[PDB]
Amino acid sequence: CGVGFIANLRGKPDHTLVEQALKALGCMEHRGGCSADNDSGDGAGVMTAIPRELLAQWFNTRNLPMPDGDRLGVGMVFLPQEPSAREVARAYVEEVVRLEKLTVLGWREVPVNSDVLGIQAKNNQPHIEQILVTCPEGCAGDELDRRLYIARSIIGKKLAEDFYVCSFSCRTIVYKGMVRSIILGEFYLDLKNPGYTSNFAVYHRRFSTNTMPKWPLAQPMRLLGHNGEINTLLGNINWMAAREKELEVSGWTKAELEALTPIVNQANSDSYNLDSALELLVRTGRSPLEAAMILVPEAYKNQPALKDYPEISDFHDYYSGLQEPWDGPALLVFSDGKIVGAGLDRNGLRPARYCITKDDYIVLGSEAGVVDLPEVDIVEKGRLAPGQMIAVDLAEQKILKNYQIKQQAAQKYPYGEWIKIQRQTVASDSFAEKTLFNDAQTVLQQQAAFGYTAEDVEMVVVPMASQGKEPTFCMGDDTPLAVLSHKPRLLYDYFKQRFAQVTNPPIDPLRENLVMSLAMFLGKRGNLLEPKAESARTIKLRSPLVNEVELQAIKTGQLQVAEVSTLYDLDGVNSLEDALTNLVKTAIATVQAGAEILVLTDRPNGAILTENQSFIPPLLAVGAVHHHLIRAGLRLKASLIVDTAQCWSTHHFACLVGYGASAICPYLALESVRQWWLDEKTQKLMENGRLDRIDLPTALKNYRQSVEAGLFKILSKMGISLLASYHGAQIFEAIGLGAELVEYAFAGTTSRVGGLTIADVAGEVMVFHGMAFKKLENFGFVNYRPGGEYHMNSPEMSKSLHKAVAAYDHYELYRQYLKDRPVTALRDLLDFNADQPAISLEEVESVESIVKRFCTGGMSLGALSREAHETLAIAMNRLGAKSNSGEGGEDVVRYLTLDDVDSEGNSPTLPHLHGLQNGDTANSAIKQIASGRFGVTPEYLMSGKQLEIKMAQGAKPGEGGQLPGKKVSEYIAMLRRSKPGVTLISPPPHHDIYSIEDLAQLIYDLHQINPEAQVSVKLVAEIGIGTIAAGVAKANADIIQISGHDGGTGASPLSSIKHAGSPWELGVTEVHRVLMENQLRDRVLLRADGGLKTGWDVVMAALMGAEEYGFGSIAMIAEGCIMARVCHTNNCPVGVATQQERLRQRFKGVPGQVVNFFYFIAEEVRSLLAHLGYRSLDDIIGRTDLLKVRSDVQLSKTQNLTLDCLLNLPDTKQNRQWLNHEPVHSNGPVLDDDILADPDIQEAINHQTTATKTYRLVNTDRTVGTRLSGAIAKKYGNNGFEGNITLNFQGAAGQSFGAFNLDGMTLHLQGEANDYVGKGMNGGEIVIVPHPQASFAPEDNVIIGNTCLYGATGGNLYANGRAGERFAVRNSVGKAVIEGAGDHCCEYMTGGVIVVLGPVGRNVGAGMTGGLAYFLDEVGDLPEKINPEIITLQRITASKGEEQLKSLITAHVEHTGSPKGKAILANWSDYLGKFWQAVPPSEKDSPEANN
Ligand SMILES: Cc1cc2nc3c(=O)[nH]c(=O)nc-3n(C[C@H](O)[C@H](O)[C@H](O)COP(=O)(O)O)c2cc1C
Ligand SMILES: O=C(O)CCC(=O)C(=O)O
Ligand code: F3S
Repeated sequence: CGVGFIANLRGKPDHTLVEQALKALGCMEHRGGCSADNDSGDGAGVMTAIPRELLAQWFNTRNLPMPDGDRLGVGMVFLPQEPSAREVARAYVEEVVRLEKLTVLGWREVPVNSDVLGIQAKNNQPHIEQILVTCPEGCAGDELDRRLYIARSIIGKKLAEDFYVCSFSCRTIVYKGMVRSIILGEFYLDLKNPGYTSNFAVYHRRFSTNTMPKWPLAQPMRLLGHNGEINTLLGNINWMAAREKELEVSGWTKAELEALTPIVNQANSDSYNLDSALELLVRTGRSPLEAAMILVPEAYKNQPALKDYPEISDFHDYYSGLQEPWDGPALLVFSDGKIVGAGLDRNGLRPARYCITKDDYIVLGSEAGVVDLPEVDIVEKGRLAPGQMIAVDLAEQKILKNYQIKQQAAQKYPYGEWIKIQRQTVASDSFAEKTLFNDAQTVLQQQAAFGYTAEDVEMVVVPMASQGKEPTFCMGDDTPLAVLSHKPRLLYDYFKQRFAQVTNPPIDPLRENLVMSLAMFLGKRGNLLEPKAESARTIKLRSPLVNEVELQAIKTGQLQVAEVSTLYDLDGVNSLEDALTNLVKTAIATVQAGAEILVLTDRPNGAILTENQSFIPPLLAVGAVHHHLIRAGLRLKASLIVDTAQCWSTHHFACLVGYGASAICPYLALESVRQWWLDEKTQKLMENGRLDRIDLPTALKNYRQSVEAGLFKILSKMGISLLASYHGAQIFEAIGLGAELVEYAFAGTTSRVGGLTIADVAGEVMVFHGMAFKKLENFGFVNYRPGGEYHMNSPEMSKSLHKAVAAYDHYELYRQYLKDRPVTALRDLLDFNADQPAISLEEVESVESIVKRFCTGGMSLGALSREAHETLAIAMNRLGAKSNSGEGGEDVVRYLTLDDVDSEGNSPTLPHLHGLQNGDTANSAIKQIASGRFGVTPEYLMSGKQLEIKMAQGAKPGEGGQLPGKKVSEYIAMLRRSKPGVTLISPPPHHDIYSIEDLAQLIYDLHQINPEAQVSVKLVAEIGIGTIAAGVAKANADIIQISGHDGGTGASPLSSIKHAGSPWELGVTEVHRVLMENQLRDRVLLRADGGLKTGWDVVMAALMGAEEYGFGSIAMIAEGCIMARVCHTNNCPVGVATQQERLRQRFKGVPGQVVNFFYFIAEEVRSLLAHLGYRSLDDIIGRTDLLKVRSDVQLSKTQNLTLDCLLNLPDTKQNRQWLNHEPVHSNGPVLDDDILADPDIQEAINHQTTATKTYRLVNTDRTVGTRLSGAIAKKYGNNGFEGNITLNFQGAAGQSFGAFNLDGMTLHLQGEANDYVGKGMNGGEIVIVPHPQASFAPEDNVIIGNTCLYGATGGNLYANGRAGERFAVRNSVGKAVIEGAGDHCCEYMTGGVIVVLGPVGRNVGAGMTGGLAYFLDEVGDLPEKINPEIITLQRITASKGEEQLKSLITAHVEHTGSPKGKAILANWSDYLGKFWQAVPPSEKDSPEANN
């Protein structure tokens, strides 16, 4: 979406501002989407003041007196088209208006031109009228809008696509519709009426994830226009709804508040709910600014900018206890008709740029280019940094800046005094060291009974306590889903973590930890509407993990505490179900008796579980009491603490909090740590072979630190900062839980496959009871064991495949390893139901044809040896299929076809490979673009047939790629332009992609540089992918990859491998269905991966809607992988997943073997087609009617699954045209096409001549220069061009100006630019300066946006002005001089040189591992703004450093004329001492940092 506002402070209200708003909307068209007719819009709208001059004509025609402005209520209403229905609706509106004691003056038919609408919107269009209203008692202004708000809320009980009030106010009105931006004013005649005047406008252009427009869903809403995505919505809704029955404020009756009723509803969009909640806050006595501060609070902790504003910190300190953030990316633009303003989310994940004139005229929007004001009278160009706001007081004619706004709200009450007196904090650095139990026999028995398994303590708890981090592992989750397993599992294992992809970004829990918090508040939640001292009475925790000391301190504390047992007797009468019934009833009664904290314990009275008792699993207990308290209207009366033996992993703590726990005492987990440390084997080891750097207090501290780190990780996967927001929210998908159970304890969680009843979960806990009543059982779970859990991959299976394939049987032995499998994946429950007789094999399409659909897929050159990586590429190219350069870039030597193969199959070009032939090429057909951008060079991008944007992989979907430092050889460091020994943890998000429109921008950038390459987007299966994928299709992607939770990895957290991501069957099927239903299916080819091994797997994936098939782990096995599962270790025995030269030499593996593998699978596909009676894969894709449930399958834990999710797909027997795709989608006409068509430019490219051209630019001119870069790179590579092209531009540049710039290209821009300037720049020069007529001091003003130089591998940028956040984010070799920046300057920088001649925001140098930066700090507060994890700050001492800085500023002055640079150079000696130099420990001994 695009959004913004314009305000005329000092001039008379006019039509010009309205025209400007419509033009601004037009400049934001690329930020919105269109319906299936490619004509109707997802939404465009404007909010303005009431057009009094226009409405006067209506009063005149009627000979009616017109009331004063603050006395005339106007309702803009969408009504039914059908006349009889329209009159029932009208009568209802009038009826409620009368009930508010208001008078209906009449109705105005709104003049429209329906013939400009797209066909779907035209079909959809409501009948649009305005109701005119007054108060005969004389109410006006605030009170009138209050009564209209009440009226709106009552009328809104009958919401329909057909019956909706857009606005009802005496100050504001909204004109909106399902239109493209330039259509809005052609549809509403009022908007082009010169009599329409307004002192402000809020405009919005919508991007939706569907193709079926509904008019009420355009924006603005009543108060707010919203760009972003709420990532905690289910939680935010649940908490707010729980407030509804108890609402109380001065100035309001109980009955009026009751009329507002459902403030929030999960049926409605995030935007609708936010508008509603925010208006409730406004209309009960806050400004919209204060409302937004409470609902979407700043990350106020560790904010140096708040040093002189203690009251602002106090405000948030207070509200932190009352209201969790409605988190996720957001630019909010809103108006009262009194104030108009804007604010960002805590992380500033949407852009907001603004402009102020000499007359205090102000323009703010998603992009800077957007209103043409005389450049000469602009007095400031600014932006909103994270959490910031800006506003206008219309009556006062005043612009209000960030901290002025917040201080005024904060000073209303003595928030801090209240906290001082009322709040209790519980925290303890010490643990209890005395053991709970004395017999290790007791400890072991309790462990067994509560579900601890040998690997649980050995592979999970012990590493957490001994290392202080959760464990890393490798390869995929090879095992049956918990519901399909014959092994006992925990209720936790049925819940998969949800995560962010495309529609909102993950955040970085390490680099941007400063923005996150695990703090929690215990006790009753106060009145949100009426601030009082009482509401600060709480117990604050710094962490949800409460140790024995902290638990006792809580039990004492100032709040009423009650213990509630989760145990019950096994008396042959009690069941888990009535124990649950009793639990819930007890909890309610206990809360009714005044308990403010409930401790749900499986150790009541401090007594141990016996053989005569069982327990309610803590996740079941907490979920049940959480939801039943909600149902009882008691949820805000108390907090829940889980005191449980069944909690030890990172995933456990997250599930517990996600479903209602404020805090957890994991008493058996702590006891497990104690007993491990106090084990003579451990004590004896420490005397030599384990780190005895660990006394008991350190082991315990390490354990807790591991859990806390793991919680930050899980939150960040979804982009969530505060545990308080995660607490209500239910950021999971359940797999294998029945509807009845889900409704009882996990209401609102999707669980698409049915499954477990309450009785089934009890049966499962009883398996562990029977094991408990010498050592814990080791099940198969992490690594294959002879009698353990089944793994799809194992060494023996692997060895028979490799020998079958090297032979030219071994394959039949391999084939039966697979068929003897227990049920493992969802597809295992299905079988074929043919609708046609079998045909003969000779009729079926050839193996050569089928193999074209196969992809090997992106395994990085760091994770794999070049031997294993290149071998795959040669094999896929021989096949006419595709391989993928995962996220480590690619060696340029591979771009060329092999010429020099001898008769033994060896090539001097790639001498480490074997079994080659002269036609061969190791070029990866698919080139990957991942968040780290390591590969990412113009030549690299031109070498791809296809380009893949990797949003997530199945093994670790919330997170970035991971390459252990030991595997970063000099070779890898060269490819990646990073530092040899250094661990690469890639950013979780693309800093390029914080929304669907930002993804559309990256796809545009890729189509720009390489218009012939298809662009794919790699997603991971989870509920919500369908919606996401519809967006991706609207964003002009050519392909969508769906990856299963299943897939391999060279290194990932073990928790992520086991707990995050869903089956591909669910993903492929959901995406296929959603695309077909939106009529978007023809727009994209669908590819699938995750545990694909076999022709049968391929046929199953085909039936579910996949057209292409990816293979990772299995392809590695074909090359000799023996499933050692030490990939993350660098010790691969077989030279596949290692960089060690001497292990690489062991690599046997020839392209011919993997060729043979794929022919085997394709032959299997042919036998299956013949059986089904079809000639071709093309005939069966999406034919889910050929699937049936297998009758020979009986599940261990439950009766059956529900598989409608897989079977109920749209009919595809007859309608198959969606299989026909356009070769590659176009960007449409682009300025670079005109540049490239110019004969002088063609001459400069082809003859390497000098050329210069000059052009006017506007914000809709995106990615300029980039198509020319691609053309040069295609011909000359990155460094071959000897020509010289200078392009001069004037105006406001759109997104991605100078992306992928190369040597020989000079881009000059006079004006300003939007985000991503020089994205992936490789060479040349970009120079950005203000207009000559600009009067402001350039160094004090924004000229460039966010994420500039992202992943740059070379080049120089000179900008005479300030940048936004993440300047030089992941810079590898770019150089730049700028005059100031927002937050996170140089964030993942590994090289190059950055000079900032002005103030910078906080979090400087987070993850900066190489390169140098120089910061001019004339204030003296820079040391407070550094991220101290890696870089050191020092004054310039080395003469080489001084000369490097001086040369760059001298260049900056020559290019720019920078007045600031000139002043520095004129007084060099005075300014030198005010610079700080940022030095990572790779640069400590460089001459420019040392000596
Ligand atoms: C060794 C290894 C390294 C991988 N590295 C990447 C990476 O560079 N980028 C990426 O998108 N996926 C990466 N993945 C995931 C694969 O692209 C693919 O999605 C996965 O292997 C498919 O599942 P499968 O192994 O069961 O066939 C890697 C997988 C493994 C096996
Ligand atoms: O090589 C990289 O940087 C990422 C690869 C990765 O995370 C994986 O092996 O799954
Ligand atoms: S599992 Fe990994 S360590 Fe080697 S043998 Fe296979 S690549």
